[PDB]
Order: sequence, then structure tokens, then C-alpha cells
Amino acid sequence: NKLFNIAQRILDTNSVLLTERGDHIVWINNSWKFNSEEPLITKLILSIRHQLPKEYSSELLCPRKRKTVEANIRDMLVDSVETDTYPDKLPFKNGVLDLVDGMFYSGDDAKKYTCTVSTGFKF
Amino acid sequence: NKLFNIAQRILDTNSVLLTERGDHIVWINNSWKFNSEEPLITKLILSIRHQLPKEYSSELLCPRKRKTVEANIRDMLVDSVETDTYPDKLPFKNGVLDLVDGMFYSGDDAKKYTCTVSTGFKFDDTKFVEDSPEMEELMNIINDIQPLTDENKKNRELYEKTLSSCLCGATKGCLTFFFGETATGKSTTKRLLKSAIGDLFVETGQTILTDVLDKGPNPFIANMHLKRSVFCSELPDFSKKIRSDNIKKLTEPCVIGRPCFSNKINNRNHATIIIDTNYKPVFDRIDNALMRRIAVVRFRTHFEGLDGKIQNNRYRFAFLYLLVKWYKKYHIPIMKLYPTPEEIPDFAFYLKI
Amino acid sequence: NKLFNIAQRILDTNSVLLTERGDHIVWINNSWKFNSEEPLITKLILSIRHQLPKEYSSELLCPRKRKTVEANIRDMLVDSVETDTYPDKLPFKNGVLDLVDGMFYSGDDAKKYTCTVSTGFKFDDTKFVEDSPEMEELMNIINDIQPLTDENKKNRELYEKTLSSCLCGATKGCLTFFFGETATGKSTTKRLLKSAIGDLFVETGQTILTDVLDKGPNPFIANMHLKRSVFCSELPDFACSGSKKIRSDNIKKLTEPCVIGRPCFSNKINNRNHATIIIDTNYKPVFDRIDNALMRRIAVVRFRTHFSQPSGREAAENNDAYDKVKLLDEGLDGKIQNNRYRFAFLYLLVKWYKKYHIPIMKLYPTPEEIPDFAFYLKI
Amino acid sequence: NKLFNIAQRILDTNSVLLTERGDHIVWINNSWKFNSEEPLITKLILSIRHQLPKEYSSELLCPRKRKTVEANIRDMLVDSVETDTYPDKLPFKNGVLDLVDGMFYSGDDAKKYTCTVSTGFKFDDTKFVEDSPEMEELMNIINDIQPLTDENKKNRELYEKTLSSCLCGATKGCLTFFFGETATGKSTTKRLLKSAIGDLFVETGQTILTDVLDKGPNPFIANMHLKRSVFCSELPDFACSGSKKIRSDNIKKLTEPCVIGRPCFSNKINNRNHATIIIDTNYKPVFDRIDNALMRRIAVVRFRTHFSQPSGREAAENNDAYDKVKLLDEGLDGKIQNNRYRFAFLYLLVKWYKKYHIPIMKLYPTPEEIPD
Amino acid sequence: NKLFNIAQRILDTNSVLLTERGDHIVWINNSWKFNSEEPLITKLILSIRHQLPKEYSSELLCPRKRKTVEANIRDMLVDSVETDTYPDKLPFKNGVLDLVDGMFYSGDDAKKYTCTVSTGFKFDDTKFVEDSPEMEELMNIINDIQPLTDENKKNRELYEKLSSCLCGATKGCLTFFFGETATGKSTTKRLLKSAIGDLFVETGQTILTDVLDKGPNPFIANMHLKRSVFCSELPDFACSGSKKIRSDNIKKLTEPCVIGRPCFSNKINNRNHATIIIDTNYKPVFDRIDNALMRRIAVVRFRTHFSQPSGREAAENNDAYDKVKLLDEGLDGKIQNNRYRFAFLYLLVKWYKKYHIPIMKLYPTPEEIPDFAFYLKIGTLLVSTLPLTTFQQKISKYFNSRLFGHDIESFINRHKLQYIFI
Amino acid sequence: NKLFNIAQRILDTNSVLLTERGDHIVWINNSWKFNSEEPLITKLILSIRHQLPKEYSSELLCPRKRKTVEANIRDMLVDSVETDTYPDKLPFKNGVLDLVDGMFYSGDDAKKYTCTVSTGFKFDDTKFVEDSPEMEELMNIINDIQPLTDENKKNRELYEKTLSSCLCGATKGCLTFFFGETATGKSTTKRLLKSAIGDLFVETGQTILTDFIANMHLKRSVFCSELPDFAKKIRSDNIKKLTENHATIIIDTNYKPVFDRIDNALMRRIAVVRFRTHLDGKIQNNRYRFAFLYLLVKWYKKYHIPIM
DNA sequence: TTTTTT
Ligand SMILES: Nc1ncnc2c1ncn2[C@@H]1O[C@H](COP(=O)(O)OP(=O)(O)NP(=O)(O)O)[C@@H](O)[C@H]1O
Ligand SMILES: Nc1ncnc2c1ncn2[C@@H]1O[C@H](COP(=O)(O)OP(=O)(O)NP(=O)(O)O)[C@@H](O)[C@H]1O
Ligand SMILES: [Mg+2]
Ligand SMILES: [Mg+2]
Ligand SMILES: [Mg+2]
Repeated sequence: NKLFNIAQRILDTNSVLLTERGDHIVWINNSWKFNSEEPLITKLILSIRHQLPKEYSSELLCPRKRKTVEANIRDMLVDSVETDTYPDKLPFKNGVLDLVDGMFYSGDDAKKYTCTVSTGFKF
Repeated sequence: NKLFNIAQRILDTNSVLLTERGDHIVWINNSWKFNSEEPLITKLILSIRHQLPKEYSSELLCPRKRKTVEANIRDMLVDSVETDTYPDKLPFKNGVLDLVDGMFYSGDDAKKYTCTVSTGFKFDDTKFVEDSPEMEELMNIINDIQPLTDENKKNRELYEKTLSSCLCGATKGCLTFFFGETATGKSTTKRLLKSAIGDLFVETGQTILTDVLDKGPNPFIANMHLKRSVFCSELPDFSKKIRSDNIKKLTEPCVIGRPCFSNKINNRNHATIIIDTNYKPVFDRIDNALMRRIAVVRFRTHFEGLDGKIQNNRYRFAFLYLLVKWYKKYHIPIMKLYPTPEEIPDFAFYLKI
Repeated sequence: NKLFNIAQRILDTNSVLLTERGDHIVWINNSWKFNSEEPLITKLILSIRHQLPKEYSSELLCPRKRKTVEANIRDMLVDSVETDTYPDKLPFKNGVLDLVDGMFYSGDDAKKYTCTVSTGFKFDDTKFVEDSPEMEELMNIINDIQPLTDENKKNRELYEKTLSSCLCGATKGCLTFFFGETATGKSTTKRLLKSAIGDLFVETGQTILTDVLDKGPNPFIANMHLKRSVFCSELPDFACSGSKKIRSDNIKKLTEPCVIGRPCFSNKINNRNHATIIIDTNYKPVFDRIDNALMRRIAVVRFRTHFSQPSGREAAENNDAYDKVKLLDEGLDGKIQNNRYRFAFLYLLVKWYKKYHIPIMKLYPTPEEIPDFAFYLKI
Repeated sequence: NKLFNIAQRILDTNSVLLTERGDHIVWINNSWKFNSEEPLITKLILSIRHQLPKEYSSELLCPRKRKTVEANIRDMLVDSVETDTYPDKLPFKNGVLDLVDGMFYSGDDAKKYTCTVSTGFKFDDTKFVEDSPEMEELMNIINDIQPLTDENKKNRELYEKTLSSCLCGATKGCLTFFFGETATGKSTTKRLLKSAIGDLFVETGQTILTDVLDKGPNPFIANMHLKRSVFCSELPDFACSGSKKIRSDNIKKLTEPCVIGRPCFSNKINNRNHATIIIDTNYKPVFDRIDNALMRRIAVVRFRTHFSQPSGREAAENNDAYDKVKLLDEGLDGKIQNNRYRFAFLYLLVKWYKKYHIPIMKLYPTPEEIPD
Repeated sequence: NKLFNIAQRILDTNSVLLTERGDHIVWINNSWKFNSEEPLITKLILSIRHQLPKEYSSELLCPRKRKTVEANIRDMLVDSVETDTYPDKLPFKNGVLDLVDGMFYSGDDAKKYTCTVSTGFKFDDTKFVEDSPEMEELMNIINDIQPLTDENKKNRELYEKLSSCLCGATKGCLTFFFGETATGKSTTKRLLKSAIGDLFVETGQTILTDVLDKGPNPFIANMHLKRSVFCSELPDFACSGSKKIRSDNIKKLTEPCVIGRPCFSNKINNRNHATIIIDTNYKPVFDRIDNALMRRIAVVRFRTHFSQPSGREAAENNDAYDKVKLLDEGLDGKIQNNRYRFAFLYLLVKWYKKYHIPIMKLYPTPEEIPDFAFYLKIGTLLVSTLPLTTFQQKISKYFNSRLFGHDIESFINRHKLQYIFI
Repeated sequence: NKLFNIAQRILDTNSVLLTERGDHIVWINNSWKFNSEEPLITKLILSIRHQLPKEYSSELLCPRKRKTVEANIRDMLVDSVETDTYPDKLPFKNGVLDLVDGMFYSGDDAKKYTCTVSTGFKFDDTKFVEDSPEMEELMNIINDIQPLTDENKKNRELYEKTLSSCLCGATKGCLTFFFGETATGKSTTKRLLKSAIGDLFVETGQTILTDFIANMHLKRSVFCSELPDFAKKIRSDNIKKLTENHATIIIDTNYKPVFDRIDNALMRRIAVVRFRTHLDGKIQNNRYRFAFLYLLVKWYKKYHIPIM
């Protein structure tokens, strides 16, 4: 119940996505990472506990409960999404510059463009 | 007790099935999905909790109890079932299209047909009408590749029949040859067909035509399982020969071949095989059995919008309407592909002598 | 204690057996079944809970206690048993048919025959009847493919005997060639047999005929274990084409009771051979070497009736590879694919079994129909 | 404490042993059983509970508490044992037969001989008799296959000696070829031997002759470990058509006490050779290289009696590959499959074993019967 | 707390050690043992419980508690120790024998030498006596195999210098026991296997003809810390058309470390202490001849035939034998019964004492390999104007090309000329 | 959470670091151990017990709680760090040598330099001295293998400049062909260098260029040898990636080098050092080791300073 | 993971 509520609150931030190949991508440190190379979902669960209310933060300091929240999260993800399809973009290490206005969206808006490759310098 | 009751109630909806090939299939999001690397049964248990009483639903929130329910369900499935047994049904990502009536089913009506494959895209019921300028404009590329003259009636009818055959989930007794020059309409037809049926389409090379099917892994033949159309696109200028035994083996309902690291050697053949040829083919051996399995569609109409509009999936639900119409036209009541052994120069002498 | 009592009661019913292959076989839904990667003991424990006292049945609703009962059961099984030792029993999904007499056993009577293979479908007593509208059509089809004339008597008898040998769980001493020209009905027979016997039928590639059978993993040989019918199709023109000849040693290895070959990721190299091997062809076979041993293991059945379309009716009556020309039926493959003549053909096969398996059924060679054997026949 | 006492009492009966190959063997049902996929130690713990006091037997009905006893036992076994060191003992499911005495041992008498292999069936003392209705049939069949004539005297003795080598658990320095024309009884002898000795018999492929033996995993050579009989069949005439020669070095590695080769997913590369290797052939073998070392390891037994149907009776009388023509029997094949002549053939093998162990038994080559 | 105290007390006994590879070696039954598929630490914990207070021994009867102590012990082992650093110590199942001196150590006196391998059998003092009929029979057998004559003096000495199978150090040469059939080459192998037991290993021919990689190679991984490696049989490299011996494997089998790991293991490095002996009826043929390869090959020849009475005439009329004797059919069974194990061990120790003067090393014999004949003459004739035709006629003026034709053909063509005659 | 508080204080020591390879490095026994098997974080947790409050130390005696702390620590490491950054440091198996400065940062002052590859042997300063016989025992050697005489001046400068180059933790983009004949002393160089940098020195064959690349990471020197005359070839498409790699690639030959195809860009990445002046048991006995170490350090504050 | 496959 409480852990399911915590998993539901995390699921509302769209920080974890499922790809068609059969893997998960996690939005941590302002970048879309990949699983199958060290588990990153529990790292995200531990790093997001500040946004959750106070009674939902002390529960996430327990490694076993974080695994329960992870198991809950992996069950609510049923629809797959594609990665890096938008042809007019230029990712950077603070966001993704657009290709028409010259605008450079960062942070919350940069999460919409699910990109795994990048230029390599700040902006 | 209570978890066993939940598992029994879930099993009554027939949402989990055991297959002949040895896999589990689950009905999630208007599709049948295979249990091979992800825990789909627990996902189904979590999703289906809204069709349960208020006392059985507040208990499926615990991941530990969902595993118990899954374990109970796994012991209840003892008898396997057969899938993909409806040749006149077209599956999508959201339901099944009936090629006879034209009706579309999306939910509990779609799960009655156990289709494990799909086109890979969503169906649009608003552009599948007849009207609208899109369809009226699509009668300008087809009518240009194959004109509507009196000298081209038989060839165009054969072309339409061959294109219609890609909608049927059944075994075809002939392999078709698209014979023509460059930029004559063959690639446009290939791209339109790929857009219209999506993931039910496959491109191969020459390993299935010139080589031997057995004796080792053949990943390009086990990939043709339950797929409705296969294109042999890039023919080298014939080098290895056609090896008529291979084309004979590609006609039977069952095809022998195994993937890498696998022991399964049987595949179901529902594919319309079309070979794009620019030069006269040469066969290892020509006999009456080879004559009975070859058809030729010839492109003899020499010709930048028609390069990205097709790639943008613009003619996706317009070409599909034409395919359904031609499907209806050529089922009277059984559609059968017939050979044309006179349209091959190599078969000229063998007919008389 | 209580769970041990449940396990002991389950063991007394002899519903779990250990075979001399490492497998555990269970008796669920009137059939012996096993799965290497999906152990079925807990499924049997769940299914058998209605033959126990009501206090012992509730405890079996817990998945964790079923595992305990399974662990107790696995420690009770020490000795192995031999399976598939009755050649005159045809196993179905819901019972066993006795080919000697004709009765169907659908309970503990079918349990004593430890058959680990089956047709895959249930047996229907209302269609294994003989007189039916479907059976009359089957007689017409079979009579068209193999007419009952005086010049086709021996060929028709060999055809019937080869077809009826597919119901027997025993090692056969010959490989048969269904030889004929195009559109002579030698695939209709194959489809009819596949409909009749179901999962007791298998198709394999030509590599079992032309390649070495034990150079690494060979899934095309390990899939013939306990199968009663193996089909090969469309060998190439060995003469007017550059093709690999058959190999006389493979033919001799495909006749022995035990065949050597292993699957991928497996250490088991022995397979039981219970199969009738049929190769359907448009050309006569060509071998590496001809000797008396090879000429003793091969039989040939001829197909000489052409099923054509009105256009080719005149061209067919002139060709000398055909003895009769009949109009093609375009709605026949669909009827076979829907298993319309499944039980009529099963009844026909059982009747032929009765005719030919008295007292002992044994396949015999037909060396006179092979041109490659001509020279050795001259002397 | 209490489970430790149970484990200590179990280990005092010497019912569990650890072998030099790092493997666990358990004495169950009058047999030394071994399997790495079965829970044999817990099986023994469950089966041996009747020898324990009543306060301990009821403690062993829990699967969880049998695993504790199994762990306690596993921590107690440090030393290793040799096993399979008696060549004059034939093991069965329910005991061991003494080939030099003829006496069957059961219980703790068979436990002394640590045999980890067996025929796979139970020994019946009412059929191991020299006077049966089946013995006359078996002698008739064998005398038909190998006649007792003056012209056939060394061949028959070599046949008997080779067949009786399959009872000895020792390394043998010769390979034998059963050579003959079609329908001469070469497979009937193989089937009779397989019925007689059961699981001590193995059939393998020709890849152990014409290929390398230790390049990657090779179950075809790894399954011959501690087997007393290996059969190969259908040599593909390495003379006329395109073919691969046998390999002279492969023959020499098959006569060594140890054979190098490993199974799948296994680190064990040594196999102990106790096998008589027999190859059924219609043509004489052809080798890539001929050497004096190869000549010392080859023996040939010839089959020259034809079993034919009456229709083919006339044609067999003109073939020089045959010395006698006899009527074929179609019930023989099915009767052999039903293990009708199991114990009669076993008695014959033991009787010949006593005949050919004149102190020691040594297989000898026949170099004169090879065209090469 | 209490289990941590038990682990700490067990650690102070120095009965568990960690090696550089990462192995855990335990001191049990007066021997150092390591095994990745055997619970050795819990075995030691169960065995050592009698050296602990009474209140601590009761805690060690529970297998669940022994695993906690094992985990605690595994967490305190942070430093690696070097093992098998004494070449002149022969470990048995119950102690260590000093080869240079002859004293047998038992208990804590053998624990000082961290010998992690063993013969597998106990050392017997009453059989290491040199005064027994078994010794006379063994000496007769050895003298039959390798006669003590003047013409065999240099070959018998190389045969004796077998005694290298006792040294726990890297050997820089590979030896071929080359001979005709029935010459005693397998009898020596069986005697050595009986004498040294588990320090002897037999592998396949793929270590000489295949490529050594990082993949799972049990045939290489099973040679770790072994003092004798035998490879039996070698095909004829000309008439059979088989794979030749790769020259790069000869270099890698001489280095102190070899690359190869078992299945389901990450131990990629193996320590090389082995004498490599190959039993042959044919002399080796290599795919690439060079000066480094010719420095690592030695050949011992067997020229005594043991034959049955029928075959004595042909044996005496053969140029591959110098002596013909009668075969003994009971010797093979006696050797398998470990009858000459300790007599042969004593003989090997006596030979070991002879060839340490004070350092023993193996010398190659390049003149016994026909494959090396061309390179020796070129090396001793040439030293690294001069027309090609002049060089051709000068080099063919003395040598005959009836056998060395392709050799000079390849040397002139492939190896193109700053070369001056001596 | 007591265990989370314990894991907080262990991360405020920088004893566990995450690498871009996907693994962890642990500072245990005064060495940045980097292992993909065996539990190192639990070993560190048990060892760091004494630097923790009294109530926090009793909790770490349970393996079950140590594993929980390990899981907590592994869930808090999100950002990777790079190892082996400083180029002027010599990792010895006691610590780190600060080349351009003179002092050995012995045991704990060498944790900021996250070096993962060492010379494999200990280092001292009593024998690493600025004088004493061993300094002159090889003066004759280093002066007769390579003299100067104002005619072999630049040759010797390059000789003992590319020698000192095998002390730099930065890419040496140059392939100096050690020309000369036999017995000129290029094997004395070979044995003096194996006795200077230990496992930081690697040997190879002709295959590196004529046609041993995986195990060249942080390798500070390669000394390909035993080469036959080419007149395969140098395969000129190799130097493009060969010099693109923390090693000074030294090729010593007894013959003339012939490249596959010389262009206007090929003769800009090749150096040469000639030996126009054409021990063992004592040179392999590590008699100098630290003396040759000083010789290299001496040549380091030379030409390579302030840039090479 | 090893085998299988290259
Ligand atoms: N008794 C029958 N009456 C009418 N049509 C029939 C009959 N038997 C078979 N056919 C049809 O005849 C056609 C040819 O039969 P088929 O089994 O394919 O012969 P085939 O020899 O295998 N052809 P091929 O593989 O090229 O040699 C098929 O369309 C069958 O449905
Ligand atoms: N000193 C001996 N006295 C009597 N018999 C002996 C003696 N040494 C060896 N033998 C026997 O002689 C036979 C041949 O010896 P063996 O060890 O097989 O030589 P081999 O070289 O390995 N044979 P091969 O593999 O063909 O070259 C065996 O039966 C030995 O037991
Ligand atoms: Mg057909
Ligand atoms: Mg036979
Ligand atoms: Mg030998």
C-alpha cells in the first residue's frame, strides 16, 4: 500500500521508460542511461526521495524496501517507447538544442527528447 | 485459499495461454505477448485487479502475493493451444481487421483470434473509408506503373492478385518474378507494400535461393515464420544458379531450417515470395515441376515527391483499402496463384520438346 | 508428517515415474507427459487433490507446501523404468488405442502402457466408425491416386503396406521412395498421413541422407527419437546437375534400432529409431557406392496418375510418365488442412494394419525399379 | 546437535563416499549409485531412516531438515576413495557376481567391491542355469552364426574370446573388426551382447575414429568412461568413393588406459578405458598410414554364413563370400529384443571367460587378414 | 560477536590463506588443499572445533552458523601470500620430503613449506629402503629398457636426467620419447605415474597444434602446479597430412606462466612447473623453424624390443632395434598394483641427487631432428658484389640437391644478400 | 536509519570509487584494488570498523548487516571518476613517486593519485641516492654504449631523452627506431629498463607493425625486438593508430627499415637513434634498479621539462 | 555460462 503509493508517485515523473528491445532507461544526472550495465532503478529511487513527502523518505533508506518499490515499478511499465527518433535535435550536456528556432531546451523539456548520444560539451 | 481464489478467477478470463511451441502468451494491451524474457504474468495480474472485488484487489498491490498468484496460475495450465489459425484476419497493435466484412475488433472481441504477430503499428479507422482525396490521388501511381489498357489487362490482373496475396495467412503454391528495368515501378511497389503491412514484410538476399536450406543455422529462413510476404530484392547478374530444388522447397507449408543455438527445425510458411529480377534467370535444372511454380509480372512502363511521401507512411491506409478491395475481387471463393510458363524465355524450348 | 503422508499417498498411485533418461514423467489428463525445463510434479499435485481426504486437499492450495510435497516425492524415487515397449499400442492425448483388437483405453487401463509420445489430439469414437460420407470421399481420393487395376496390384499393395507401417512402434528395415512426376498426388498422401497421426510424424532435411550424422550437434537427427514416421522431400537431379550423391553408409545407419546424434548443449548421443522413412521424389536416387547391403534396404512406390486443369488435359494424355489423367480438385488441400479425413484415414490405416501385420509385418526391397542397381542386377 | 548426531551415525555406516574425481556415491538398494543431477544424499537419508532409533526417524520426514543433515555429512567427507579396482567382478542392480568363483554376492558382501557401474537390471539366479529350453535355441543360433568346423576353428575361438572380453574390467590393447557380407549375423551378435550386459554396453559414432578426440567438448568419446564394450558400425568404405581415411594415431590413443576428452560443461578430461571396441564392417578398413605399431592393435573376425529367404536361396549358392546358406527366421529379431536369451548368453559368456583366462587373458592381432 | 570471536580465533591459527590468484588454501589432515568446487573452509571449521573452548564447539555443530563464520573469515583475508616457493620439497599426503637432505617432516614442520599440491598417497618409511627384491626387479627392468653400454652412455644419462619430475621449478625444454613399437616408452610413463601419483598429468595434443586463447581450456588449466605432463602419440606429419606443431606454443609452454581457464572459472593464469614429455613413433615436424625453437627440443631414443617368441627373427632382422628380449605379460598388472612405486621413487631421488651439480638444467639436442638439419648447416656456413648466380653455384658446388633441393629453393627465393661464406 | 548513517560515513572517506568501465575500486591495504570478483567493499567495511564510533562498530561484526551497508553504498554512487590522470607520477608497490619534485609520498598521501598499475616492487630512498659507486658503475656503460664526442652529441641526447620518456603518463606520439648493429648495447638498454619500471615495461614482436594491443593500457614502454629484415613491411597504415596509448614505442633492429608506402606525412612521426659504437647475471640481479631510476629522474627534469 | 558458430 504505502510502497505501492511511493512507486506510483515515482511513476508520475516519467523517469523510467521501457524500450522495445527489452531494457529500461532511467533519467538520472540529467541523462538517459541504460540498464544491463549495473542496476540504475534503485539508484533513482534513492535519489528521488527528497521530492517525496517526509513520511515517504524514511522508508526509502531501507535497501529491501527499495527493491519492493522497484518490483512495483517494473510491473506498471507495459507500453514500450522508441529512442532517438526526432531528426531535428542536437543534444548537449545540459539539454538538447533545437534545429529550427535555435532554441536550447534544458532539463524538464530535454527529457522529452529521449536521446542516448550527445555532442560532449556544456552550453 | 484467498490467493488461490484470485488465481482461479483470473484463469477464468482466458488471458494466459500455453502454446504448442512451449511458450506462454498473455493478453495485454489488445495484443498477445510472449513470455520469454520479461515477467508478463505479474504485469497482467497487476493490470487486471480492476475487474475484481474490492477485497481481492487491495491484495494484489504486494509484489510477493502477485508471485504466489502467478505460481498458482502456472500449475493450472496443462493443455496447450494452437495459434494463428485464421487466414482471413489481419492483426495490428490494437486489434484484428476482418478481410471479409471489413469490420474492426479491438478488445475482448479481438482476443478470440489468437494472433501472435502484427503489423507493428496502430490502425486508423478514419482513413479506411473509400472517399477523401488521398485515395483518389493514389489512383495515379498504380495506374502509371501498370496502365489500364486492353493489352495490359492480364498482366495487371496478375499484378493485383500477387499484391492481394500478401494479406492471406496461408501457403502459396507459386513464387512471383517482378521483371523489369530500373526505376520502372518495382521499388515503389515494394515500398508501398512495406508501408501497408509493416512488420509482416521481409527483405532477403540470395542465401535462401542459391544456397542450401539445411546443413547449419539459417537465421534468414526461421525469420520467415508466420510472415505474409518476402522480397528477394538485390539479384546479382547471373555466379551461383537458381537451384530449382530450393524454390520447390519454398512452396511446401512447412519449411525445414533452424536458427543459431536452436533445436527447432520446422517453420510455418505463409509468405508470398516475390523476386525482383532485372536479367533473365538461369536454372540449374528445368523440369515440369519447376514450370508449375513460377509466375512472371513484367514492368514495361518507363518513367521527387514520390520518394519521401511513401517513406512518411502517407499511403498507408489508402493502399490497404486497395489491397482489401482486390482481396475481395479475387476470392471467388478460393484464391489460387497460377503459373505462367510462357512468359519465361528459358522455358520456350522445354515446352515443345 | 502430514505433508509426508500426502506425498506417500500420491506415490502409491504410481503417477510419477523416473525414466532411464533423467526425465520425470507424470500422469495428467490420461496421458504421460514430461518437460525438461518445466517440471510437472507440482501440476500433478494440484490436479490430484480431489482424490484425497478434504483435510489433505486444502493444504495443497499453498504453492509453498506443494513444493515441499514435491521435494518429498523426489526423494522417494530411486529406481528407473523403461518406457515405450509396446509396438502395437497407438497413444492419443486422452488414451491408448489397441491396434491388435481395436478397443480404446481411457483410464488406468491406458496407464500401464508407458507411452511418452502421442498424436497430440483426442480420440473420437463417433468418427472411427467406417461408414460415413467423409469415408466415401476418401475411398475415391485413394482410388484415384492408386487405382485398383491388375497392372497396379503389387504397387498398390506396397503403398498400403508402407502407409500402414507408420502406426507401429518398431524399427523398420527399409527406406521407401515415393517416386513420380509432378502433380501425381504424392504430397496429398503426405498431408493425409500427417493429419491422421499428428505429432507422431516429423519432417527433416536432406542432410540426414547426404552428410555425416555425428560431426557436432545434429538437431535433424535427435528430433527423430521415438517418431513413427519421417519424411524427406525433393532430392535434386543428381545426374543433370552438380549435386552431392546420397551416401550408402547413411542409409545403413538409418536402419539400425539406435541412431547416433546429439542436440545442441546436450551430452546424449543415442536415439531410438521407430520411424518409417519416406522420401518423395521426381527423380530416381543416386548413391556413392552400390553393394548388396544397400540393395537390401530400399523400396520404391510409383505414382502415375496426373491431376490437371482443362488446359493441360491434352498435353498430359500424350506424356508417357502418366497412365491416367483426372481433373484437379482445387478445394481439396483445404479439406485436408481442416482434418476432414483424419479419422476415416485412421480407420483405413488400422484396417491395412490388420491386413498386413499378420503374423509379422516386414518391409521388403524392390531392387528392380532402380536404374543405378542395373549393372549389379546383370550378373 | 540432534541432526549432527543423525549425520554422524549415518556416516558411520560408510554409505556415502567421495571419489578421486570429486564425486559422491551412495549405497542404496544394494548398489553404489552416482548422479550429479539427482539429490542422492538426501535420498539415502530418507531411505536409511529405518535403521535409526524412533526419535531420529521421525525427525527425517522434513525435507528442510534432511538438507541440514546432508550439509553436515558433506562437511565430514575429506578423504577420497579409488573405486572400480576389481576386474573380475560383474556388477548388477542387486549385487555383484564373481567371475572367478561363480557366486553372487548381495548386501554388505557386494558393498566391499566399490563398483559405480552396473548392467542396469536385476540378477536372476533361476535363469543362470546351464539347462533351459532357451539354451538349446541359443546354442543353435550361435552354431549357425559361427560353425564348429575344422576350417573354422581359429575364427570361432577369436569370436568367443572377443565376446568374453566384454566381462573384464581392464584395458585391452586390440581393436576388433566384425567383417562380412550382408545378412551374416553381425548385428544379431551385437544385439545379443547388448541384451546380456545391458548398461555396460555403449554404441558410439565413427567420429571417434576419423576425427580428433580432444578439440572442444566431445561426448562421443566422453561417454565411454568405465564402459566394458564400445560398438561402432557401418564403416563408409574408405577405398573407392570420396572418403576420409581412418587415422593411425586415433587407433593408438584408443588402446591406452586413459583417453583424453571431455563432455559438455565439464572440466574432466581423463576417461578410464575398460572397453572392448568392435566395429561392424562390410569392407576391410583403410588407414591413412600403415605402421608396425598399427599392425599390433588390429584383429579381424569374419562372418561367412548367409541367412536368406527361399526366393534368394539360389543366388546365395553362387556367391563366394558365403560358406553356408541357412533359412532366415523372422521371429528371432523380436525375441532378442524381449531379452529372451539374456541369462543364457550371460552363462555362455561366463563359461567362455573361464575357458580363455589361462592365468591371464591377452588379445592378439591378426595382421594377415588385412590387405594393407 | 561470538561467531566473530570464533572466526578471529580460527584466523589466529594460520590454517586459512589467500593466494595471488585468489584461491583459498586450508590446512587439513597435515596438507594444504584448495578446491573451488568443495566447501573446504567449512570442512576446516568443523574439523578444528576441538581446539576451541567447550562453549564455542557447540556453536559449530550447526551448518548455518558455520557459514557465518566462513563469511567472517573471508572478510578478514586481505593479504595474499606466495605459495610453492621451494623447488626441493616433495609433498605427500601426510608430510613433505626434503630431497637435498632426506628428512621427512610431519605436522607443523611440514606446514612451514606451503606446498599446495600432493602425490595423493602417504609416504612409507619401511618401503623407502633400497634393500628389497622389488628394487632388484626394478633395476633389471630399467637396465632392459635402457642398457648400460658405452654407445648408450650419453642417451641413458639424458633418460635419467625423469628425475626432473621431482623439481618444483620451470623447465626450459620439451622432451620427446621417440622409438619404434614395443620399446618400453609406455612402461616408463606408467612407472612415473605410479611413483609420483597426482603430480603427474596427461593432456591432449591440442596444446601443441591449436591456438591458446582466453577461452575455457581445461587441457591447459589442468596443468597448474604439475611437475610432469605427458602427451601420448603423434601423427605422421607427411603421409597423413595432419596439422603441424605450432612454434609459438613451444615458446609459451616454456614460460613460467601459461594462459588458460577452466569452465565456470576466471583463473586465467597457471604456474608452470612441468616436465613435458611426448611419446612418439615419429619425430616432430614444425610449421616454422627458427633459432629459438632449436634451443628447446630434446630427444631420447628407445631401441630395445620386447617381443613374443614367434616374432624374434623379424625383431633381430630390424635396423630400428639394438637388442631383442622376451615380453613379460605380468609386468603390466604388477605396475598397475603400485608394486614398484617406492622403489622407483627411491631411484628417482638417487638420480636427482646426481644431476644437481649444484644446479640442474636441460640441454636441447638439435642434431637428432631431421627437420632442423638445414638450419644448422646454414648457421655454421653463412655469416649475416656477390651475384645471385655466383652464390647459387657456390652453394650448390659442394652440397647435393637430391634431398636439400626445396630447402635451398625456399632459402634463396623467400629469404632474400648480405651473407659471406666462412 | 542506523545502517544508512553508517554507510554515509564510509562514503565521506573516498575509499570506494566508481569507474566508467562499470566496476568499483576500493582503497584497501594502501592500494587502489580494482577487482570484478570477490567482495572488496565488505572487506573495506570490516577494515574501516575502527575509524567509526563505538556503537557503529559493533553493528559491522554481522556479515548480514555488512551486506546491507554494501547495498546502501552501491546505491549512492552515481557518478564515475577517471583513474591515472597525473602524468608525472611513478606508481611503486609502496606508494607514489613525485618525479618533478623529489619526494616519495609514502603510504596515505598517495590516495589522491588513483593509480591502478604499479611497478610491482617496493621503493626506498637510502639506495635511491644522489651518489655512491653504483652511480659511477654504469657511467662507463652509458658512455660507451653511447658516447658524445660532439659528433654523437645529438644522437646521445635523443638516446637518453627517449629513455627518460618512459616515465611519462601521457601519450608519447613518436616511434624512435633504435638503429645500430649487434653488441652495440641496445640489449643493455633492454635489461636496464626491465630493471627500472618493472611490470610497466612490456615486450612484443614484429606483429605490432608488420601486420599485444589489448594489454597495452597504461603500459609506459614497449620495446619490440627480434625483427627480421623487411627488404612484409612497416604497413604504413599502422603508425596512424600506433602513435594515436601511454607508451614510448621503441623499435630496435639490426637491418634497414622499409615502410609499406612513404608519403609527405609519414616522415613526421618517426624518430631515429643510431648506435655507431658497435653484466648478465648482475644486470638481471637488479644491482642498480634504484640507481637507473635516479638516472631516469635526472634526465626527466631535463628536456621533458617543462614540456616534451 | 558454456556451446555454438565463425
Ligand atoms: N484424388 C484427387 N482428385 C483431385 N485432385 C487431387 C487428388 N489428389 C490430389 N489432387 C490435387 O492435385 C494437385 C497435385 O497434387 P500433389 O500432391 O501436389 O502432387 P505432387 O506430386 O506432390 N506435385 P509435385 O511435388 O510437383 O510432384 C493438388 O492441388 C491436389 O490437391
Ligand atoms: N623390461 C621388460 N621386460 C619385459 N617386458 C617388458 C619390459 N618393459 C616393457 N615390457 C613389456 O613390453 C610390452 C611393450 O612395451 P610398451 O611399453 O608397450 O612399449 P611401447 O613403445 O609404448 N609400445 P608402442 O606404443 O607400440 O611404441 C608391454 O607389454 C610391456 O609390459
Ligand atoms: Mg509435392
Ligand atoms: Mg547389420
Ligand atoms: Mg606406448
